[PDB]
Amino acid sequence: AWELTILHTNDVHSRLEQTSEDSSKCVNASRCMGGVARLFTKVQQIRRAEPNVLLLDAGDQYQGTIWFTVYKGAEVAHFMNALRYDAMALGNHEFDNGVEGLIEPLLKEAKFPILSANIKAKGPLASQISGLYLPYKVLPVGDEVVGIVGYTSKETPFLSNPGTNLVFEDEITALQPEVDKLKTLNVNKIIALGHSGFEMDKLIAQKVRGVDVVVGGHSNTFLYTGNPPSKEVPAGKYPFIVTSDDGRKVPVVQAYAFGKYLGYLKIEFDERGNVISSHGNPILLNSSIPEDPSIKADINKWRIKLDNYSTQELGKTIVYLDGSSQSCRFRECNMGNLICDAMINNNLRHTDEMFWNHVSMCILNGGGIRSPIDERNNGTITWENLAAVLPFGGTFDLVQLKGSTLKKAFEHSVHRYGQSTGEFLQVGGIHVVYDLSRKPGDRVVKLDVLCTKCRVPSYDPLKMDEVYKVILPNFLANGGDGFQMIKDELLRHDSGDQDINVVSTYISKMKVIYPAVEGRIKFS
Amino acid sequence: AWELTILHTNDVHSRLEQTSEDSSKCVNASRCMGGVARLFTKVQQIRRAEPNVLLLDAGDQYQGTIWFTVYKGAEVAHFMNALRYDAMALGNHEFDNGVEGLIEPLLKEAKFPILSANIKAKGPLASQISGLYLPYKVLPVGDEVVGIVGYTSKETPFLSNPGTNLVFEDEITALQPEVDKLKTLNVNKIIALGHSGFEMDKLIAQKVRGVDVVVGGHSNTFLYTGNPPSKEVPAGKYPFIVTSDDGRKVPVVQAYAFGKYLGYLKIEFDERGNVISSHGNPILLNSSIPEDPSIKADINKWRIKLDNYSTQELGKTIVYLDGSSQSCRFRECNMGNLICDAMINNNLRHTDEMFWNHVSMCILNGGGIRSPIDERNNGTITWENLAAVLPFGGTFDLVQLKGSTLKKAFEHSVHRYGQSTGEFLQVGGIHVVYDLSRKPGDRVVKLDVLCTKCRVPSYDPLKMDEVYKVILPNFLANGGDGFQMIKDELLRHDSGDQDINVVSTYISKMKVIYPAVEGRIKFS
Amino acid sequence: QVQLVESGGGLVKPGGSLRLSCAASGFTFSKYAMSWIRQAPGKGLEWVAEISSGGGYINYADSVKGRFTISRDNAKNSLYLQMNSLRAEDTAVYYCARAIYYYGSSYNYYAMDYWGQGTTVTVS
Amino acid sequence: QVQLVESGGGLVKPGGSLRLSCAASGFTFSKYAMSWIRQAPGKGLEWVAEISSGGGYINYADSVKGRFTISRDNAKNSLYLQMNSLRAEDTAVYYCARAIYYYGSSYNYYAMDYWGQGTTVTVS
Amino acid sequence: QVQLVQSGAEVKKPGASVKLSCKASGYTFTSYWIHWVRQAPGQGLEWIGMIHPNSGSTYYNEKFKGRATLTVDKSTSTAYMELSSLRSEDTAVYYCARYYGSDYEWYFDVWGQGTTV
Amino acid sequence: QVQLVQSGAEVKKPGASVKLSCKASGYTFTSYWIHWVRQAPGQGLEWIGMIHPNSGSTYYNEKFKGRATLTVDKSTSTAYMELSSLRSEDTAVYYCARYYGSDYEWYFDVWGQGTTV
Amino acid sequence: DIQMTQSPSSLSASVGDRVTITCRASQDVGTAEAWYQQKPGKAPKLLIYWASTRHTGVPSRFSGSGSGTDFTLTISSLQPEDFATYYCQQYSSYPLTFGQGTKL
Amino acid sequence: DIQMTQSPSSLSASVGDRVTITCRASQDVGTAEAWYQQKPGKAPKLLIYWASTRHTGVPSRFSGSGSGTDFTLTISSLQPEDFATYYCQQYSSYPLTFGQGTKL
Amino acid sequence: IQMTQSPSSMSASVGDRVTITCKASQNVRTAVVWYQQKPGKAPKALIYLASNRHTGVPDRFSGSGSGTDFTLTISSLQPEDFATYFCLQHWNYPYTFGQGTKL
Amino acid sequence: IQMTQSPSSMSASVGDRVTITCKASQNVRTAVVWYQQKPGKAPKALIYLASNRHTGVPDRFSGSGSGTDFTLTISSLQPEDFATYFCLQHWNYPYTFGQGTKL
Ligand SMILES: [Ca+2]
Ligand SMILES: [Ca+2]
Ligand code: NA
Ligand code: NA
Ligand SMILES: [Zn+2]
Ligand SMILES: [Zn+2]
Ligand SMILES: [Zn+2]
Ligand SMILES: [Zn+2]
Repeated sequence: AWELTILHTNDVHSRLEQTSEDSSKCVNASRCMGGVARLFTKVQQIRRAEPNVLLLDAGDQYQGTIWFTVYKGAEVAHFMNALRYDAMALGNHEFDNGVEGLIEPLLKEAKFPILSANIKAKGPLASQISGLYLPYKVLPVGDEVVGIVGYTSKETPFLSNPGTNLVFEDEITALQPEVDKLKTLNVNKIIALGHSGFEMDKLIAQKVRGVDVVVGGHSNTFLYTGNPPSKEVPAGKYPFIVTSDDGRKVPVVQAYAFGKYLGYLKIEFDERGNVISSHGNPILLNSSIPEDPSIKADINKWRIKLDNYSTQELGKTIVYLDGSSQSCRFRECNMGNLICDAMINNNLRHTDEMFWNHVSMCILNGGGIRSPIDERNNGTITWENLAAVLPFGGTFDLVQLKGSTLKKAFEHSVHRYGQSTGEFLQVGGIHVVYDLSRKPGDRVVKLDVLCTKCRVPSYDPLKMDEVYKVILPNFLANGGDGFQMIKDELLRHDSGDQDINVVSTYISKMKVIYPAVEGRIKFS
Repeated sequence: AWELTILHTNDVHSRLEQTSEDSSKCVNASRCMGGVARLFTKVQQIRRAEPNVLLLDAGDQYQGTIWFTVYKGAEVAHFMNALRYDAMALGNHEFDNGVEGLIEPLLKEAKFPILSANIKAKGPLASQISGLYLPYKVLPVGDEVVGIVGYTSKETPFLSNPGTNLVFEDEITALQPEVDKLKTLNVNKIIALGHSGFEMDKLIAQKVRGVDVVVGGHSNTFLYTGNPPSKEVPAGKYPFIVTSDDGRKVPVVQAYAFGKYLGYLKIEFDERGNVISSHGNPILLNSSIPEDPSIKADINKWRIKLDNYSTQELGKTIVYLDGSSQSCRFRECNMGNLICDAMINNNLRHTDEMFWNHVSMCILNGGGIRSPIDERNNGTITWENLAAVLPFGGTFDLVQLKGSTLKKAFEHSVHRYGQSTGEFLQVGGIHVVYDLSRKPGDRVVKLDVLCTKCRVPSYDPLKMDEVYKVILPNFLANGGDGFQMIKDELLRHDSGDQDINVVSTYISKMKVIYPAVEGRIKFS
Repeated sequence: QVQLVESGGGLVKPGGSLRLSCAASGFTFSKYAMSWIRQAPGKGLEWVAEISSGGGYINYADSVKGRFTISRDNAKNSLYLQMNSLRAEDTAVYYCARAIYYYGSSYNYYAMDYWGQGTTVTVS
Repeated sequence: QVQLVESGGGLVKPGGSLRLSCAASGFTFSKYAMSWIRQAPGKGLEWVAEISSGGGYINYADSVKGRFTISRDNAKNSLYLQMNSLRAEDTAVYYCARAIYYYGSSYNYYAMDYWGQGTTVTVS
Repeated sequence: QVQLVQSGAEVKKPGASVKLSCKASGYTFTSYWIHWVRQAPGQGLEWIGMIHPNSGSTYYNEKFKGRATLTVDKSTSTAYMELSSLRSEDTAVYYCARYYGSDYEWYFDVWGQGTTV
Repeated sequence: QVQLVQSGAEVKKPGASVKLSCKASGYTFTSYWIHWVRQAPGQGLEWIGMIHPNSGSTYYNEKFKGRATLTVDKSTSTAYMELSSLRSEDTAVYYCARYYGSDYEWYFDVWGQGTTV
Repeated sequence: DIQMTQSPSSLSASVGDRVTITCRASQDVGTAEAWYQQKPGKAPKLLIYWASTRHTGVPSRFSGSGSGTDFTLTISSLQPEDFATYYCQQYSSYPLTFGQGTKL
Repeated sequence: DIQMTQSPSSLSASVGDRVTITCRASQDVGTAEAWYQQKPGKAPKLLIYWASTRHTGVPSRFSGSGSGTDFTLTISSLQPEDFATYYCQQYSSYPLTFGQGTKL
Repeated sequence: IQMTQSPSSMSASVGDRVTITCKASQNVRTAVVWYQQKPGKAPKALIYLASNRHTGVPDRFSGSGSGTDFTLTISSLQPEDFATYFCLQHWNYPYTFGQGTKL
Repeated sequence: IQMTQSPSSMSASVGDRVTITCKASQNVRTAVVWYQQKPGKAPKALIYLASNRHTGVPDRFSGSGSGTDFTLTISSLQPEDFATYFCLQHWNYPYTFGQGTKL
């Protein structure tokens, strides 16, 4: 009977201008991808072709690139309003600059609703933030009515800096009542939209009752049926199918990340509001699809401050930052000692009153350190000087590990010494010792970490059966450089912020840095 | 023939309200000392009694107390203008907040001249600071003319933060020409006034020619002839006498420090301008001398912001700062690790291009750490919480030592372990190890310090014949707690800033502190 | 399965001191904040005092601020209240209510889900 | 006792390259900044280039900025200058002047106390 | 293009049920939403609900649940209201309107005539 | 209290030396500094030097070193100037003044009469 | 916040009817508010927090509404076991005040 | 700063007289300025820096003055060995300009 | 919501400038449309989105907003400006009009 | 030093407010004294220290300063206000007067 098509994006992570196939930065215009203008083009074509359409976003279009560091959420709102977004949910990176950084730019200028149904305010923050986000919405699509409902992750307090007067409940219990009410409102078509992950999406399609479709994200998952057109390996079919406990078929969808793809799911309903048929596949925005000038002009005029700002002073140094290759891959090098300090300074959250902070450790490999920095230019540091050290557009990732995978990593890092290999590890919050005269696999003799279950920080030994939360780059978590143990024996993974921004905020705060070689690594 | 009396003060170090006999803080009004109102009283009595008088200051009335932290040089100017000061020289602590902190408060509002003849400006700072300080002055005293000349220390660049476009020449060569010119101006009475020290004062009275008297300071020296009325032991007679190379008698004078004393030197001249007779003695401002209300009212109305400001937030902490007695005197305690970091952060000066910084070390004894700080008051730190840790009004002092006196100190610190004695040393920029099973005097087995003759900081061993510059409190330098070796085998001594202000500026900069126990001390 | 039983209530002369105690069993006692609520004779409810999950953050009303003292002992799974300057206005029942759980945020600004029977305290 | 002797001056065709060198003896060469000053044919003096006591800070005028190169070798106590795009306006004598000493401040904005004889460089 | 007559004057003393109409002409009927409002004397205006020709799919404002229903004919292009269990204070003017707009700019444009009751 | 006559009119063609006077009455002469100024036509005023009765101890402005000298008598309370090697452009009015003030507020108060030359 | 006037004081009802209770705050409670029920001389019990959520174990006829400064508890088809006293809270400020009460 | 016009260009003198030389800067040199003397076809020599100081080894008849933007070199009782070219510098800006020259 | 209006009783003579203010309970992001109702007739739209002017309105009508406070400014009064000026909302589903200010 | 004055030729009619400005080369810290000279007579002091008024001067005379820029403001003009108003210094030893502005 009734038909609608659904267009969704997720986890753009500030890839606002056109990008490469690895979604880092593209220099050959003839083989490039993504962008917001190309997306405008495709969206407008589909909108003219079809009468019933929905464009949705599932959160996390804030951390990444250099547009967020400078403007801080204004570009998001501007170009979302330009594209005619029909709704939006809240992710975990919308709270990076705090709620005060959320409310003004996004929540007040946006012309479209923002949703979450497990987020509740207590105390003085109840008056301020009431009326600005909603648990659910009703929209007239075509000649019918469509009900929406939102949800958001529960680990946001440990993955961002929201506050202490915002609560994050369980998804299912906070979701069911609104569905029930919506049904009592004579509304029979329901869509869930949220930023929680894939597995929880699956559970919401089994435990919750009344949900016709589930749109989601936060896991960076690829769903294709057929033959993939590019590098990404699909984890499943496109309209994923799950048998609900109430005897129904409920799809699930997710369009990878950045802007490399788009979603396109067509549905067929009946007179009562039940899903009959579902088919589609994600779109790939190659150069075959042209751009839209009225957007590129606006982008080009907004890009000036980006270049004006990359030649400016952030801070100062009085020492030589040896980001060389004969040092950072053979011994301890003070650039890493600077880098992990910033990494931790970023991961400072809340005092549970039984711990001073949940994570107290760093790991970093020497292959991610390209160039040095010399202090003989008035003692000045610039964004370019940093981009020349970390030229990959990576991220610093929070994970969990046992106490044995870590020893495996520290033993693999030193099993072939003397070849300028990028497997040497710079550390933070760790005291380690080596003895290179022993057989490979048994070269680590001492290893000490930093107490968290403790009011006074102190260095304690390692227990080969305990969970430790650690920070390390995405290149390592996905198994780069021979670190398969990490990708095989981890117990969770959450993405983080851009590296250059981390270091940038560290340096703009200290305002003068004199890092030193201390003895976090030594040989006996 | 002609007679004048000379009244001088020096090294007040912001003791602006009445003080005790130790010049720290007096709580029993009936046995208290000093103050500016009492000084007003005595000065006015002498001025009405005698017709020819001169009130002079020899620098350093800026660092110390809590008046400088809040107002920053305004009170100095106000109460100097009130007392009718006739001239002033420049010291080493006038450059603490920088030249921009000097020019506005003091140099522009002061109604009396400020002098220095070895200070020269190069570059863009030549236009700004020209016309604001003078090399010499002419004053009509009584029915005659008196010529003045100023000079200032040469170690100011290493004892403060002036800049890089200000030069500090040798005193004698920069002084002689102005004396010669003054003589060609038909002026035969000359006074030198400056902040360089005692010994250089003596040399100026021998090598320079045309100088009738020498007024000075910066060494905190007591000169009494007779029986001292209080605790201070005199180092010499009052109008110190030196035989000049040109065959003359030239006096030298200095009135201790803080406000405990005043100078009073009467002279007799002849028709050509040569000193005939000289006699006097410093004054002691006991309670027998009453105060002046029109001053105390002004003080009392200026003291409000001091109390309003001591209840305010400086920064934050997320750990427990263990300033206890069972920890800070028996092991390493993170409060000291915080304290030395601030100490160094204060002593950051200029990059000579062959070193990153001249001093890289700290020493501190556990007897100067009284109370802890608990983080369970919203994570807040207050000036009172700091004053409860260092309740003595001390200072952090820069000195020089060989590499053997230091080992002597580190061996004496541990020669009787287990008695909660205040001789244990907390450190910074030092890695030390102990073995308490050996005979006293041979318990230190390892000791490492931080390279300065170096672009990349690194920890290196100790050489028992080399000069090391170090920071340590005044209580230790003057030999407190059994540390006579320091007072006997040091090679120079320069005072510094107030401790609480150091820590305060460190904490207001980091804005969040999570200090930790790292391993700067250990037992094998 | 949660039960809270109060005890330690009787008759006192104006100016006396009494110590009430709250037992607890059926859950993990070292995770939840707790409060003391008193209901006057045939009147409305009113809030008295509170304590965090580890005795670190203790906050008081205006009335009992200077006469009462709340505390907990996680080892024995119990709560204690100490009243010193008992006036004639402290005549009422006293309830021992638990507090909602907040996953990652603070414990302040809560609502009470599990209450207790109550004790009677008369000061004449 | 300070002496500065220059050498390395001759005749060059427009576009050639020449390397002048300044010797030094009679003091400690690793403490003083040095400069190159050139005097046109029967005209006034003009400033060319400079170098700090350790070759770290080298600053150039507008004319020779892109054609000259100053450097020093403290081990042999000598100074070097390299000229590449010799035009017709580079015809003049070239002096090798020392720089005043500043105890604790920077080396910039100095005056020259000890000069040298000079060399002739003609580009026609 | 022009919203036309709704009805004349109906008294309907308390207890009965009324049935109004809203006829439109000059455009394609089955393309726009139709809304009903009511301005009772002594207060402001009141929203009632949405009716869309082409299958209706109505939506009410959770104050008139069983007290009102919306119908459509279109064949002769007419919208029908229905007030049941009429109360005393229900005296007011009943309106008809069309919803018009493209992306974010929506507004009532062809306001119908009045039908006092 | 009143600064009184200096002199009348002296021509002193170029080459000679003049000697003026400044007599005062109504106060204690030997208590205040005495200053001399000169307003040549076509420009502003000029300071010359300080003379204090009670031993003099003068001070000049490093422009009239040997070209002028200051003398005092007091016995009959008179100050003396002396211009030597008189030049052509020295035509101007010569003044007398007293310096008055307590702590920082000093100013000329009893201005003398004029002595054209 | 501080005041929390529970407007109704005594309503007459019988099994079957529909009863409504209001609780008007003073400045702005936002959406933090709860509803309690105390029988005659027994410990209270929580029904609704967050101003719309229902505590585990409450009958479905209980439902909350309202936001800002005007709330409401509604019971449809009263039952024999539902004649007690109902209280309204607020946790937006920190004296944590309650409501006077209402007897049903 | 940049300009440093040395106003005088050629003065006629003889042993015994008193000669004065001026060097007018452009914006404001402050007090950083020096005076040089170059014989015919010989290396220059410094006399006065800081605008009033005298380099070690200069005769006493040489003396500098002035501040701001107007300086002056004065020689009293000219001597036979004092007929050369005199130059005025400035080190307040950083093209480090000199003066055109003056022949005596 | 609740869309209150300030000047219930506002009167002015032709030739001056008049203003009307609308204030909402919650945050409606520039989703207010100003209406005009001549007596005994159906209303007519004036401004949509609080800033744009309906095709066919004189330039003497303006608008403002962007938040919880919205204002309508009238200048160059003419004998066609005296009627009731409502103020409604279309942001959240239950739409609330205003009481109405007469001029 | 050099004590320059702005309005060499300034003319106004009785009844208005007039001003005179004095600017020094260097920084003289509020050590300027304004003088008045009637033609063919010795001058007379008006303001010392740039802010205080000499005992016997009308309230119509004021002063300012505190730096390198000093101003004298005259209001309520009377037929005794038209003379030459000098501006000197007593800060450093060689005292410099000003050129003089006539009114
Ligand atoms: Ca359904
Ligand atoms: Ca003498
Ligand atoms: Na997942
Ligand atoms: Na000394
Ligand atoms: Zn992501
Ligand atoms: Zn996410
Ligand atoms: Zn001192
Ligand atoms: Zn000193």
